[PDB]
Amino acid sequence: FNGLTVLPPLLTDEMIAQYTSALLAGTITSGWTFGAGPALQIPFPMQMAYRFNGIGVTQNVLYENQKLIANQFNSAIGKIQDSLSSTPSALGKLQDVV
Amino acid sequence: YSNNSIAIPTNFTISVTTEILPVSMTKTSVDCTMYICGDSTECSNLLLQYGSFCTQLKRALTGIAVEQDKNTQEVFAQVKQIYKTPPIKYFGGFNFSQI
Amino acid sequence: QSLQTYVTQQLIRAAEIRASANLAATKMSECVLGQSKRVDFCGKGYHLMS
Amino acid sequence: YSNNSIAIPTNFTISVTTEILPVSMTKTSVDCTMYICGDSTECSNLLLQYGSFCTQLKRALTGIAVEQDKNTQEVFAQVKQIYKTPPIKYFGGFNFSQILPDPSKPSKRSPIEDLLFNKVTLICAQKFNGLTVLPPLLTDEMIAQYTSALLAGTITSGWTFGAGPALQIPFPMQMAYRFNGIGVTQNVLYENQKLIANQFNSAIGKIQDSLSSTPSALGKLQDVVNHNAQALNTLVKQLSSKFGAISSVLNDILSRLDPPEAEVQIDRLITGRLQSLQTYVTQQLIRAAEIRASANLAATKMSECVLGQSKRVDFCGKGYHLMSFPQSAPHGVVFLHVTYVPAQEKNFTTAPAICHDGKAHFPREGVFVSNGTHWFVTQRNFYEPQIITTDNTFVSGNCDVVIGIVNNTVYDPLQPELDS
Amino acid sequence: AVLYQGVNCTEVNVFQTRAGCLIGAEYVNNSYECDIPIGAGICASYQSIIAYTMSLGAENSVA
Ligand SMILES: *[C@@H]1O[C@H](CO)[C@@H](O[C@@H]2O[C@H](CO)[C@@H](O)[C@H](O)[C@H]2NC(C)=O)[C@H](O)[C@H]1NC(C)=O
Ligand SMILES: *[C@@H]1O[C@H](CO)[C@@H](O[C@@H]2O[C@H](CO)[C@@H](O)[C@H](O)[C@H]2NC(C)=O)[C@H](O)[C@H]1NC(C)=O
Ligand SMILES: *[C@@H]1O[C@H](CO)[C@@H](O[C@@H]2O[C@H](CO)[C@@H](O)[C@H](O)[C@H]2NC(C)=O)[C@H](O)[C@H]1NC(C)=O
Ligand SMILES: *[C@@H]1O[C@H](CO)[C@@H](O[C@@H]2O[C@H](CO)[C@@H](O)[C@H](O)[C@H]2NC(C)=O)[C@H](O)[C@H]1NC(C)=O
Ligand SMILES: *[C@@H]1O[C@H](CO)[C@@H](O[C@@H]2O[C@H](CO)[C@@H](O)[C@H](O)[C@H]2NC(C)=O)[C@H](O)[C@H]1NC(C)=O
Ligand SMILES: *[C@@H]1O[C@H](CO)[C@@H](O[C@@H]2O[C@H](CO)[C@@H](O)[C@H](O)[C@H]2NC(C)=O)[C@H](O)[C@H]1NC(C)=O
Ligand SMILES: *[C@@H]1O[C@H](CO)[C@@H](O[C@@H]2O[C@H](CO)[C@@H](O)[C@H](O)[C@H]2NC(C)=O)[C@H](O)[C@H]1NC(C)=O
Ligand SMILES: *[C@@H]1O[C@H](CO)[C@@H](O)[C@H](O)[C@H]1NC(C)=O
Ligand SMILES: *[C@@H]1O[C@H](CO)[C@@H](O)[C@H](O)[C@H]1NC(C)=O
Repeated sequence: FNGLTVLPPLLTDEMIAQYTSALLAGTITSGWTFGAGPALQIPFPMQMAYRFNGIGVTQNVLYENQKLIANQFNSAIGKIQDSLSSTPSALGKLQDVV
Repeated sequence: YSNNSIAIPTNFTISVTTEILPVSMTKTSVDCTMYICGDSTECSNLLLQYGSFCTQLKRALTGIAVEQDKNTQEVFAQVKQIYKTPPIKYFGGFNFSQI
Repeated sequence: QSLQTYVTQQLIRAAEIRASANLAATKMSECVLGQSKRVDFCGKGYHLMS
Repeated sequence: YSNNSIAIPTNFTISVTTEILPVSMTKTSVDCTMYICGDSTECSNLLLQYGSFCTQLKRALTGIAVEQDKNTQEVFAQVKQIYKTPPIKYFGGFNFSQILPDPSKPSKRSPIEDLLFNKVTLICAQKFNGLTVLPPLLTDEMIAQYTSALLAGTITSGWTFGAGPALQIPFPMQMAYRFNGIGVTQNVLYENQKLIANQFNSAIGKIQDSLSSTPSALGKLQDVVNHNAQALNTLVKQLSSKFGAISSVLNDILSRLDPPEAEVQIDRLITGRLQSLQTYVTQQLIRAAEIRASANLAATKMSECVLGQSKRVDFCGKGYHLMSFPQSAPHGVVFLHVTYVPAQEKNFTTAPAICHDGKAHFPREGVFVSNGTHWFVTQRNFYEPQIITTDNTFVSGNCDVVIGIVNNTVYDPLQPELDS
Repeated sequence: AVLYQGVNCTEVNVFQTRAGCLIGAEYVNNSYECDIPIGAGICASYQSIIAYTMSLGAENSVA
């Protein structure tokens, strides 16, 4: 009413989601290479072996326990959604901004 | 703690955690004359004597407004190629349906 | 005076949000686009990805 | 994307990029009494009633002024010993004339520094009303000397001078160390030295041309200068406002009216000018905080990218970081990041492990690739096929645990030795 | 010592610096660390009071 207006953002939510989807696809298919140059494909277990070597654990640890690691990752990904949904104070900062 | 003893892990756990970070606030703009005086002409004439306060306020608000878009662009726009996932969503047992 | 108070508060909050956005950009650059050796920067434990 | 396919680079490119960071703003000082009142003494007596506002404003401005010098000292003065490049400017083909100081110029500045100085660009009116600007503690020549010392130290001694005494090292060997830093073996550089040097020189020339041919490259420092000048201009212009009085000039009010009403008129003028001064001080404080944050970022970048090699992604340029060079600019610093970028990738077929005699072999530092009929071990960042032996592979377990194992033979280097 | 900021020395041990006019300090060709910053590369210290040009650091030529 009194001469105050809210201006729309330049980036709509759909294009931000598109950016996030592009980042997810890049990091899933090409590991860390796409951030430092052209994207080079790599099988996901091999990328997992690389990242295991990155922290000081040999590749055979990943290769001989692939199913267990996959199951643990899937269980954590399942748990995180319920953790976010069941707690109202998880999103405190953005709601505080609003 | 001991003299010649260590503890070596024997088994592992994969953990997934969240981290929420605000990026941009709401871009807002104001009209100095309309807010302060409305449609009254005498009030506007009196307000003209104060000088360039409204210009300063408009400049600051415009700076904030452009800074918000700059923040969003810096945070998200970091790749100039729009990659696409393959049609077959199999990655060696890892399941990415939730993301 | 009311308008000036509002503008100053907006400026301070904008500075805070800019600091947060810079931190978020650094996190995206380092934890997502690569593997980070910094402790507790990208989660508790030894970082794998994000 | 696939699940038995990999892409390996076969060539590289040395890329140099620029990053501009503001460091310090203009040091300014104000005179509360002279600005608000001027030569009049009655106005000073009336202003004395309002308390200690002028003291607060002066203290805040002094704090900002000293903070600017602190920022510059933090960013640049990081080495307490100034180094000099050797007279013979030969570094194994690398050719640094565009960043080293130029003795011909009286100012002793590098050509890129000269271009940056030239590309960045009423005073009496501001000065005459109680507003002054203070000269920086460090002149431009001293900043250039600091940058030259840092550059000579990083050229002659690598990263060793940043963590203790400076130890000399031939430049190709330093490049080999920095190549080992990113996971590429030394023989690559020792065999492509000429190509790498040519690429580096071409990149430096392109950097100079790109900086010269674009006017919007240095927007941040110009924005700082424009902000300071515009704020000062607005503060000066605020003196012409009536602020509800009968005249905007104090002398006419004093010489036209009686004291009982002259006091009211000067009261209106005093409160208006006090509000203007407070607004200016607050804006300066906020801008100083932002500039301090930028200066801290610049100091961190100088400490980590210049005085060493950084593993952080995109912190010191796009790609795998190799090294960096500092240059001074009006109210800021310019970093030239030299980085390594893979190119000319190629398809290959890969396997996680090799099964041989019921034993699983995994690579030590490379990856298994196949060109269609034979299997080799290569580095991840550069294609260099090698015969699979027991030197580059290690054994763990049997062939049935892992998924995707591939049959092949593993050469024994000692087999011809004991056989002969 | 007294420093008149932004004033030529002819409009007021007299020294003319880029910051202003300095009275009560003697200029010395020697260089030391900065003790009391004055500006434009000029610093003052007490040893009487002297004014000098600050030294960046010890010279070192790596072989
Ligand atoms: C390492 O931990 C995982 C779980 O964190 C263990 O996996 C469990 O093993 C038990 C016993 O076989 C099963 O009943 C569970 O179903 C398993 N859980 C999952 C998620 O697979 C694993 O056994 C541990 N390692 C060792 C050597 O015991
Ligand atoms: C990946 O995860 C999704 C969701 O966690 C799984 O989809 C579930 O499949 C079961 C059995 O078909 C259904 O009962 C659930 O309702 C599904 N969930 C959702 C959210 O739709 C999926 O099976 C998992 N695996 C793969 C390979 O996609
Ligand atoms: C790797 O790339 C470099 C340049 O990017 C190639 O060198 C070029 O070779 C062609 C043909 O021999 C010449 O015309 C160019 O002048 C060379 N460039 C430079 C900068 O000298 C090199 O041949 C490539 N290597 C491979 C194996 O493809
Ligand atoms: C290092 O780079 C400089 C600048 O690119 C080279 O200087 C050029 O040399 C040629 C031939 O002597 C002249 O025609 C150019 O005018 C020079 N450029 C400038 C800007 O003066 C230099 O040759 C390179 N190598 C060495 C060893 O100095
Ligand atoms: C895959 O690479 C291997 C290794 O270079 C190739 O084997 C050699 O091929 C060349 C020419 O094709 C012959 O002259 C050599 O005698 C081969 N060496 C051996 C030990 O056999 C192989 O030909 C390549 N395969 C393809 C399809 O290009
Ligand atoms: C890799 O080589 C092993 C050993 O030669 C193969 O294992 C044999 O496979 C045949 C046919 O399937 C069986 O009759 C034998 O009993 C297997 N022997 C053992 C010890 O398991 C294996 O099949 C080969 N894999 C591939 C993909 O060719
Ligand atoms: C390593 O040897 C070199 C000789 O090439 C030494 O460099 C000389 O050191 C002396 C002693 O300070 C100086 O007076 C000379 O000016 C240096 N020569 C040059 C060309 O600069 C160097 O000091 C030796 N380093 C060690 C640790 O002994
Ligand atoms: C073991 O501990 C004792 C005392 O707790 C100490 O004197 C001794 O030095 C330790 N062992 C070694 C090898 O130092
Ligand atoms: C590998 O990919 C093919 C097709 O993309 C698929 O049919 C096959 O099942 C995958 N490998 C495994 C072990 O699932």
